[PDB]
Amino acid sequence: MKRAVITGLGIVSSIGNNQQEVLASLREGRSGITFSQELKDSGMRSHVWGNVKLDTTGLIDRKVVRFMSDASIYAFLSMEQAIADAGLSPEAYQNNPRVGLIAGSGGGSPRFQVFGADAMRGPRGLKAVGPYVVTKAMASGVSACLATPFKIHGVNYSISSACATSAHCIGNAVEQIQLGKQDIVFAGGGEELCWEMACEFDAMGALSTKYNDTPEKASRTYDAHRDGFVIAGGGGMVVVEELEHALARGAHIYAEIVGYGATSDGADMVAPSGEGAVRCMKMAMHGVDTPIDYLNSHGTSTPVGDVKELAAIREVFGDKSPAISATKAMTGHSLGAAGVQEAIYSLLMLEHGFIAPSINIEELDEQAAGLNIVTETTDRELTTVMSNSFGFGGTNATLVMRKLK
Amino acid sequence: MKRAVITGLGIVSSIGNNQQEVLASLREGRSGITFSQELKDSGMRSHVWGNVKLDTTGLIDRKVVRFMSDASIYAFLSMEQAIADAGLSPEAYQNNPRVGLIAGSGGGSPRFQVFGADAMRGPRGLKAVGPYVVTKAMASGVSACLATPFKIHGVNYSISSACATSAHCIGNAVEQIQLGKQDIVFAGGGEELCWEMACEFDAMGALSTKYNDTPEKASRTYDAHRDGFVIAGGGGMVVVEELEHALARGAHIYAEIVGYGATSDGADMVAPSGEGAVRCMKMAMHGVDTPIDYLNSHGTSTPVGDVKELAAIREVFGDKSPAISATKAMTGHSLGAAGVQEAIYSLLMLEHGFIAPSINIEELDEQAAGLNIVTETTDRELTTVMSNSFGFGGTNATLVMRKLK
Amino acid sequence: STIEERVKKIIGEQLGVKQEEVTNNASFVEDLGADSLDTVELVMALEEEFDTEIPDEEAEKITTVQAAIDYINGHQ
Amino acid sequence: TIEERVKKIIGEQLGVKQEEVTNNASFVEDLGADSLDTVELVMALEEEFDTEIPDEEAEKITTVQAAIDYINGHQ
Ligand code: NA
Ligand code: NA
Repeated sequence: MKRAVITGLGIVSSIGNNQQEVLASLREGRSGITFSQELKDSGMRSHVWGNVKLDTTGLIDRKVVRFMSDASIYAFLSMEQAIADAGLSPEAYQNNPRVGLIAGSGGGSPRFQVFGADAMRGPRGLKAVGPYVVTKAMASGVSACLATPFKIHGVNYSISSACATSAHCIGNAVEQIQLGKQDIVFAGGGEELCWEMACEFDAMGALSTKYNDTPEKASRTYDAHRDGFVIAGGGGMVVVEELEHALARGAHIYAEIVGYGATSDGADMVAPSGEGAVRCMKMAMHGVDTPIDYLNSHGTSTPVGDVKELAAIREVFGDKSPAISATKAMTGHSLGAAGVQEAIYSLLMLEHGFIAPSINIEELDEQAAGLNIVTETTDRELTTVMSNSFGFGGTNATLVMRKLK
Repeated sequence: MKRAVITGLGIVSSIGNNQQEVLASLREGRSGITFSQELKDSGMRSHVWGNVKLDTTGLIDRKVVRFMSDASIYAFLSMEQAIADAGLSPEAYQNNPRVGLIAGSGGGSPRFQVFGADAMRGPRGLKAVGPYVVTKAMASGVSACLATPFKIHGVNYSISSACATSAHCIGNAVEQIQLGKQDIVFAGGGEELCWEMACEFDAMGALSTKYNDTPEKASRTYDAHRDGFVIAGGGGMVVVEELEHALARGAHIYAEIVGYGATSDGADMVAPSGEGAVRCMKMAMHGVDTPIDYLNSHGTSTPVGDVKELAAIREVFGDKSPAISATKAMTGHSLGAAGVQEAIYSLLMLEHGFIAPSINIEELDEQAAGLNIVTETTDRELTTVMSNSFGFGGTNATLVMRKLK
Repeated sequence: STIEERVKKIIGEQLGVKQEEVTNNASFVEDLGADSLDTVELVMALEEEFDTEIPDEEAEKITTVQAAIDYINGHQ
Repeated sequence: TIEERVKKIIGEQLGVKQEEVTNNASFVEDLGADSLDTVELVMALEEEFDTEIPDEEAEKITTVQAAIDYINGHQ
């Protein structure tokens, strides 16, 4: 079926507000994690987060931003970046039935849902709620708030799958290209960062709490004393495009999406099964005739998750030794935004010929032995890379990206 | 190319807790709308809703329901019904890589996000939140909370697209069959019903407020004095199955999904453009060599939307416009669950040979003249039927369903 | 600031138009691009700015910059 | 009746009869609790005995006995 390539990207993350800043951070092994007075004041045990360090004031026109929560703001700015990076102008991507948008968040906007309820219960009631809460807080906010101002006429919806959300968005976009239904699909996602959402993760015991005095050390995938993930916010967007369309306009092509896995554990609600991830990686590799050179693991820095993913990798690859690194040790876990952001990190590694380090491994977990886990920035000519994303509910996604020719 | 059929239904709705109850309500033109003391007490102007008339307490095993909000409960009960209706034993659909689930909600759980925030800010703080709010409130709750206990091993995610949500879920399920990636995909969705969500629609002026003393007359699509939609909750699920797989196991087949349209207005965030809907219907009708016998309009009972959709129908069909009815005048608007519920109403009409009435048209809108809006239950042999679902953000879905052989 | 300046500031910020477009004759809908949601929010923002409560019947008539100025001047 | 309602709490949390709940019964190894169950069970105990159990002392409640320590160890 039709071939799908990535012709542009955009990103707003804890480790940079565009792809140049992100690339520099990845090369440096730079942490995006800071101390959060907001989280501490809410009463949480985790006081660290991967925050977007950007003043978004006035970056989006009034009539457009009035509808938006932070997830949509981050995604919109990422999409602006990706459009420019792809070389596309309005006559090409606007009012075009062959151009679509698939982009999601894991949680919508907990902040604005709580704002709405608080305003309704306040002394001014309905008049304090205002008319913009539904578009901010609805699950499809990220797609709705972007498809409308960018004049998208093709597909328009959100995929949501917890921490796999934006990976499934990319995979779905590839399917649209494969089915011949669209020439271009903008795919990715966003996630807000706020105590309203983060405290529920703390109440599960899922967040790091032992390292608040040293925030850059708290996210530490594969370290023996990891104690949960560091929550993060941000956005990302990639331009998924049919190959011949891209070639005909002289597009810059980062990579071909040569594999997409999507599977289900059917087992535990919050812990991975392993065989689900194995099937997902294998699905993404079916028909790919080159080895995986680099694997961006989902690797969130939880006791429960990190090593289960490694065992799955061992089963998939055996004696082959794909280089592995967990960029969340630098970036934190941006939830619904994580998949697209990690796809972008992997594309940058592919495009610029290096492996970003898996940082903060002070004592390697005993069960993480025997794998090529890269802990120092390593220059290398990569050809094929893989990125895993998994989520609560046993949902799994894998993307495989490969240089063209 | 692979063909997709529907082999099983399940539904929990304001007009019935299974397909037999729903069938009777549809034939009787019976309203599901009641007065809501909860909405009135919250300070809203709209005091009417389409509530599920079922106490769900204790109907789902404690260890499964601990993760679930109401959207997931309604969808889960619907999926149990659909599995039984399709004649699928656990061995036939569980632990099977070629069996998936795509089901969503429009809003996750406003109730439990607000619960979590209220608890965190109360005297016990984190200890009052507990460990289950994330799975209740996350946007993928409906897929995650079902794929796990039902042992689903294939695709597992949610599509969200405001009021088009579950229609897009069904469409994406069809695509999975067409790509040859799955043999069965359970598709549908659910939506909770609560003031936490409903008050934000009232704040937009989107809900009916002039008919609180006569709840069953408030939802009145195409009536000249309609004044907003009536909010509803519930769930629905359909079994989407590849045709040869269904024939080989002797499945009962309701209909083939012969068309699926998905488009974007790229225009107004809350008001439909019309040309988006025209393209959506045309996309769903492409290659369908039979006329549409019955059209289940999206028809929400808003001044803005009802006749924009009729103008789109006129443009698509010309003088040969199909019989039309708006079942939301009976059921209210269950938001994320609307698409699958209307697919099911349409399938029952197709299976039992009748058109359900468009009720409460006391004075037909001036712009609705010259059409065939059916206002009394009408027995008729239908062969091909169409259902529209539209949402905020300019998102459009159309499904076309046709009897086999 | 004066009532007129405060009203015009609110209108321009709410509707995303430059001050030079917010002339006293201008209609929110026909001249300044307001939709139905903008109308809700604009009444809300005037109520907050001037610590006043505008009945729906009165608010329905506030369709121009001058109408808003006149109302706020007449209801202190 | 401290025993009775503690068994009821544990059994509604986990789905176990009063008899299944023994002094030596393990929430995890005998009564099927996962980590989220354990969080909720500490919650439910704090509600009944109107006490606040710190993370450090909560982490050591693992059978009926480790928690009987609170119910009547303090009250
Ligand atoms: Na990854
Ligand atoms: Na419909």
